[PDB]
Amino acid sequence: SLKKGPFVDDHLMKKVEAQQGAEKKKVIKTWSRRSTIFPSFVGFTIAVYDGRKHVPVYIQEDMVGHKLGEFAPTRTYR
Amino acid sequence: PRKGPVAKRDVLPDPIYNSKLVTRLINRVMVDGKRGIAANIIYNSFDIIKESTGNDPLEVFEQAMKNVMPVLEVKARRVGGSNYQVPVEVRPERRTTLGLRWVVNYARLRGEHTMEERLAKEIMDAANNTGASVKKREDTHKMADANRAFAHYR
Amino acid sequence: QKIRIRLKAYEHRILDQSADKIVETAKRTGADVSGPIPLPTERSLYTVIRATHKYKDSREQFEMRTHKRLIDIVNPTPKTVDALMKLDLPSGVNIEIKL
Amino acid sequence: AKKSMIAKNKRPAKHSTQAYTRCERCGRPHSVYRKFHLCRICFRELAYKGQIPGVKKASW
Amino acid sequence: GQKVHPIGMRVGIIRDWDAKWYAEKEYAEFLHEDLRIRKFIATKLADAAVSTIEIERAANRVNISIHTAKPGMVIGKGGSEVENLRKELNKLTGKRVHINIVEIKKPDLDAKLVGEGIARQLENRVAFRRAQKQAIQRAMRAGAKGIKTQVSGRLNGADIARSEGYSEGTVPLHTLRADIDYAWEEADTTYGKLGVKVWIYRGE
Amino acid sequence: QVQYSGTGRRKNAVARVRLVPGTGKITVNKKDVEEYIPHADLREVINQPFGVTETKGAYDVIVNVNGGGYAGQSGAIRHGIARALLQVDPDFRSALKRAGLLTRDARMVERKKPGLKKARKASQFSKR
RNA sequence: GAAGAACCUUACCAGGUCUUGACAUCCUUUGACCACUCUAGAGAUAGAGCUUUCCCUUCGGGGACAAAGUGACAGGUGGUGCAUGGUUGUCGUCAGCUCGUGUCGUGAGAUGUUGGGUUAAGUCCCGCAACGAGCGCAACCCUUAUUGUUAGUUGCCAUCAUUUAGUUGGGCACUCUAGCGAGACUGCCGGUGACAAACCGGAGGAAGGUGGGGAUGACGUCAAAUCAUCAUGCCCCUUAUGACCUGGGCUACACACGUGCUACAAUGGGAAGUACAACGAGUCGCUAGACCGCGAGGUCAUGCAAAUCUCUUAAAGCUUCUCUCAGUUCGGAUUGCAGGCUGCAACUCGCCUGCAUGAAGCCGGAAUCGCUAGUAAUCGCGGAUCAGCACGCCGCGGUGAA
Ligand SMILES: [Zn+2]
Repeated sequence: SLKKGPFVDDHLMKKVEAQQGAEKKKVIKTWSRRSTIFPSFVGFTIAVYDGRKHVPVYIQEDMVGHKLGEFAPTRTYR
Repeated sequence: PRKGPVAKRDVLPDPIYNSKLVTRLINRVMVDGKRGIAANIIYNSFDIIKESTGNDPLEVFEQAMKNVMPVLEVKARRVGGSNYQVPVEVRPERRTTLGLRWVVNYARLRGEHTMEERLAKEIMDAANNTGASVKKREDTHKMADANRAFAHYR
Repeated sequence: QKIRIRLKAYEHRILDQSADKIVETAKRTGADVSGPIPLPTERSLYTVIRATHKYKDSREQFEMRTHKRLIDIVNPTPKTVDALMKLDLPSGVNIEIKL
Repeated sequence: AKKSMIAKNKRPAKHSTQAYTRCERCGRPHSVYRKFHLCRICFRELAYKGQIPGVKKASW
Repeated sequence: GQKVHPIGMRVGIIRDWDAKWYAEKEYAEFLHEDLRIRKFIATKLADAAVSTIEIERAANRVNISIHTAKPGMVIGKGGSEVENLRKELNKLTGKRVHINIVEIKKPDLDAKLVGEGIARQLENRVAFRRAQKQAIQRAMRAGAKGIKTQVSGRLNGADIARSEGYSEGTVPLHTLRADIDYAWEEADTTYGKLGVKVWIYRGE
Repeated sequence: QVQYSGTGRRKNAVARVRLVPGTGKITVNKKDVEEYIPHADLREVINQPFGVTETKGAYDVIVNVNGGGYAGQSGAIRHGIARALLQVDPDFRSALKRAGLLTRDARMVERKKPGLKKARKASQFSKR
């Protein structure tokens, strides 16, 4: 029941709203699992926390179909 | 089992065809105890008998039991303790048991396409010296009197 | 009419002796009562394993028995109303009046 | 360790899907009745006590 | 360990439930309250050495009833013990409450108290042999038919476990019309955890 | 009016047999043996208390049986039939005793045990 | 074991902080507090707004603190099952094991407990220097196997009225519910059998020889297993083997193995229309009834605190055309698109509908297990904790052999 488009939680959503009005920084130390991606975020960078360390990784040009937690894996197979 | 001879646990007669070897074969073909579909293929098999070259359904089973009949019984058993196999006479309930068993053995896997083609044609075939009931009758007539004399004390 | 009661307790003794007491206080001061019609005694089971650390493969079961009754009174007298409004013991059978 | 965890259910929930259940006298979160507020084996021994009203061993 | 309580095999058959209740939809709160009050019984059990405590419920009067040999060790003398227990129990309950105290009948027979007494001799370095033998002596002086009594564990305050126990008379368990008494106590002064177990026979 | 008592009891299926001396009517809740029961609706299985003693009439029956599959509420009919033919005579009842169909077969499903998966079906056991 | 893992249930890994600490008997103004809102965050929270605010007065007292901070600390989910309890698996419902008294042997001990037949049965007799007794089997507990009294609502309709329909008048005539009953006890007869128990057979009896099942695990064997339910012996952390907050984790895979679920097809494959169960659960939950809706989805709302209403018309059934043995009109592993649901959100790590879809498999070698009858074998429903969740478990209910 998240069919109503955008979903970024509040004390991350105000941070990324402040990112929309300013120039694109990198690191946010947060859950990085819940906030979904939607096309007003093209080109940004928000740190994705795998569980070990946050991964400051750039938000791409064509990401809408998932959330932050696809960049950093949850298993890190090697 | 070990103690003594077990009680016999007999069968019940049909209401329509009024028989029990028939009823034991009804149970021998019946899978999951589903009677009604098996009942329809029973009446259809007797109607394939009765019309296609058929005089009577009791008569066709008597013609079967002419040619079906298990007559002997080899028995691979030791008392002294070695690979010993004795041909012995067949018990009368076991005779009917092996007869209906051969009927289901060759009517089950004859190889004809529709499910009661092979059933109805084999219960036609057992009446007149055909079917694997006759093949196993040849097996019974052949392998007996051969491996007897070493296990002759049984 | 305007008084009929359900009677919930456990075993054979409590429901029928308290039903005898209340029907006797009913038709002692009045009349108009049926019998304490029995009810099918609700039950649901329980399940506990037989170990302290391991062994799902050995359980132990439990049950519940709670018989129920039914007493109708059709348009009573005010003196069995006096028997109703003051006799409210024991609490094994439930103090319970309805429509 | 578990004293903070027993105190965890006494503290109010952060959102809806954080409310969990455990026993009262012990604190086992597995096999805990929501009707009895017991765990399994403590209900077992308290049934051998016969201090629980109702419940008896059954056999039919 | 494979034995089953005959007091659990015959509960609700020849004996009765503690919580003589019927509590539809408000059920486990009062029984965990029963657990709370059961934690509080150490004050009465200090002097009087009670055996059974039976609890019912009025509208608001929490009808509780105990059983012991000494009323003056649990009533005070005119209500000195009783009102202090009312206050300390009202702090547990916040409701009407009524204690009830009944004289015991042959305190020699009380299988909780027999195990309590032999554990009491085990608290202060008394040999188990003469203790359990004088237990069956006073059980013969209690008057019975057959008594088994078992102890298990680190006997003599020592190393790896022993378990032997005395037996006299005649005592079956297969009978359902028996009403045999049973109690597991501690056996612990400074070493781990042990206990005694008793099996008397008296007839139905 | 006239009506004759009868009821049946076997395998989660209770009957209401109600005989009048007639020609043969068998409609459970106004549903015939070919309306209620499907094609395996053997008359001699049902009317075998007629079919082996006092054969056959038949006689008209108001019948009301309910419960379980077709065979189970067919086997629970013969008690009311024996009550109705008993209201004719106990003279035929000695023949019923010698021909059976009176001793109620109590064979129900055996009770399962908590600890297995059926009443007797064990584990598909390995080598060990 | 874990009877329901997105944090949480997590014992583990990464970060941020306190280490009289979030968790214990006193220390201050006793405070009246925690409370609700603001900047921030991932928050422990730092700061704040707010006072968060005195609950008898016999001239006093103490009945109440939120940090604040102190030592006794306090907190251990760290280990030793080989210090342990308690509890549990196994031989195993196997059929045994002892005691008192009298006796034989110098003695340690033996005897009873012994030879026949007889049994689930160390069950019972006949012989026997033993006599007997106790713990054992069994019965006394439950359910089913027929039925009397007692009583009729929502159970159930009988002469009948109501009438689509037990619907409302009437009622307990069927059933039904539960108190007590009665009955089944080798009870009876006949035969075999020393006339001993036992067996064979029959009457009668609903049930015959422990009627079919469940409770019932004797002494002891296995240092079996459990310090993580509980808490103790001993050892140990005790600015951490104590903690709060954000994510992962037990579910990723180079392999081997177990228990299972479904196909490998014409007792089918599809279409159409035609019926019967029981245990439960349901008041903030079963949903009565209404529609859109291929469907996940919503629609306004009634009854239901329970023989009233639902889940629940049970499916497995009938009767009519189809395909003629085909990797297929069997089969759905399979991954993308469009949606939807509980949660607040479902890549991580839930469930469901449509779309793409027909892959393997055409009966499984060596090998083994289970089963002497409503059993095996097959098919539906109910339920345990359950924000949501089962091919799991515990039942019920149908069809029915060798
Ligand atoms: Zn518990």
